[PDB]
Parts: sequence; structure tokens; C-alpha cells
Amino acid sequence: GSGVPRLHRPSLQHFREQFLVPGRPVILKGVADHWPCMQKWSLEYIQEIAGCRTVPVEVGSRYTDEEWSQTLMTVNEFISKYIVNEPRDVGYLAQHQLFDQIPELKQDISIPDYCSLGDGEEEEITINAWFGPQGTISPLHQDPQQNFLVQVMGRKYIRLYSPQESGALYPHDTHLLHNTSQVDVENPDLEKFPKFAKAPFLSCILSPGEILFIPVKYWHYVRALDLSFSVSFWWS
Ligand SMILES: C/N=C(/NC)NCCC[C@H](N)C(=O)O
Ligand SMILES: O=C(O)CCC(=O)C(=O)O
Ligand SMILES: [Zn+2]
Repeated sequence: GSGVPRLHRPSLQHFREQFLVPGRPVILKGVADHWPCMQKWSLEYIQEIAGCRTVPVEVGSRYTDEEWSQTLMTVNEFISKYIVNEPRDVGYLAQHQLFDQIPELKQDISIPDYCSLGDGEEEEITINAWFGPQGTISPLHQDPQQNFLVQVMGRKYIRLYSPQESGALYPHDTHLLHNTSQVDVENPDLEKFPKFAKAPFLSCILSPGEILFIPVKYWHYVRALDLSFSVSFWWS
């Protein structure tokens, strides 16, 4: 496929018309790049503000066979165990609303203006922290709302497949896992999943300051390339 387009602070109507309404992915630059989080958030500072709080942590590379488990620990324990000291397994602080838990971290972000183009209420926008070492993998999956994924620390390799291509992505049959792909994007078994080979996609390397707009129900797979902190806004 091709690289995801990058636009420097598009006007709202131009984002509405070329991207939101047709549902095409884009990176928005010059938008979140000066938010306080971009210069303020570090291991020192995350420990200082959030260190003693309780967070859920996903342990294991990815979630299919339950090797993957979910646990709870303090942010300090997560940093020390899964990031700093030669971790024994991949832990990921994933899909957690950490800014409703620590309001003082919410002062470091904002809700992007483009969300007001939606039909939903600003109070109901779901804000999720994603924080973990180099190498976390979110398997190919789709989400029920629009998403702004704001990169803060580190880089993420991302791949996007359209809803129109779902027939080549082999979703799990169980309605629980309905929206997750059985395919390992970066090493697909093409004996089992042959149609995955021909399906087109976009990909990118998302970097700090940059916002990736993921259209509703667009499939995405995400691998952190460095120690990484992203913040997702689910809106509608
Ligand atoms: C690696 N782990 C992850 N989540 C637990 N990755 C991305 C979130 C996928 C989830 N189905 C969603 O609703 O976005
Ligand atoms: O693991 C990641 O960073 C991707 C998060 C994600 O899937 C989402 O923003 O909905
Ligand atoms: Zn997602």
C-alpha cells in the first residue's frame, strides 16, 4: 500500500469533507505538537504524578492463546517491571482511561477541535492511555467510533485496512472477538489465510506530536518501535 497522508492543521471543513465523511485515514501535524504533554511527559514525570496509582496491565505479546493475561499494579511497579529493568515478559498499559483517574494529567492534553464535527457530546469522548515498552503489539482490530490517536513518546508502526477489505482479514467467529482479526499482520499464515496477501492497506510510522485519525471501523494493527506513550480519543 501507500503511506498515510500528512496534512498540517487542515481546516475543519476540509478535514470533514476529504477525510471524516468518506472515512479515510490521515495524519494531522501541527495540531497536538505543542500540547504540554509533548515536552512534559517522561518516566520521571509519569512516576512523579501517577506513580502510586493502580492501573491494569496486559501481560503477553498478544492476546489470542491465554498466555496473555490481565493484571493490576501500580504505575511505579509497571515501569520498574515491564519497562526499566530487563523485563521478563511484555507488559502493556493499554486501553485505560487514565485521565479520568488522574485529572492532573488531563491538563497536559486537549480534545482536538475536529471532534466538534461529530454528532456526539464532548463529555462522552473516551480518552485512553497506551503506555509501554518498545515492542508491544495491538493485533489487527476495529473500533466502534472515530479515533484520534495522539503520539506523545516514541514511534509506532501502524497498518490500516479498510472495512471494505474485511473479507480478507478473517475475523474471529465468536461475536465477542468479532471485531479482531485472526491474522498476524507481520507474519501471516497464508496457508490458512491466503486472501490476506492481496488485500490493500495503508501504513505509517507515527511519531511524537502527530495525530493519526482512524475512521470508524477501520482496521488497524499497531507495534511500538520505542518506549511509547499514545493517547486515544474515541468520539462520534
Ligand atoms: C494490545 N491490546 C490492545 N487492547 C487491549 N490493543 C488495541 C485495542 C483493541 C481493542 N479491541 C479496542 O477496542 O481498541
Ligand atoms: O496499541 C496502540 O497504541 C493502538 C491503540 C488502539 O488500538 C486505538 O487507539 O483504538
Ligand atoms: Zn483500536
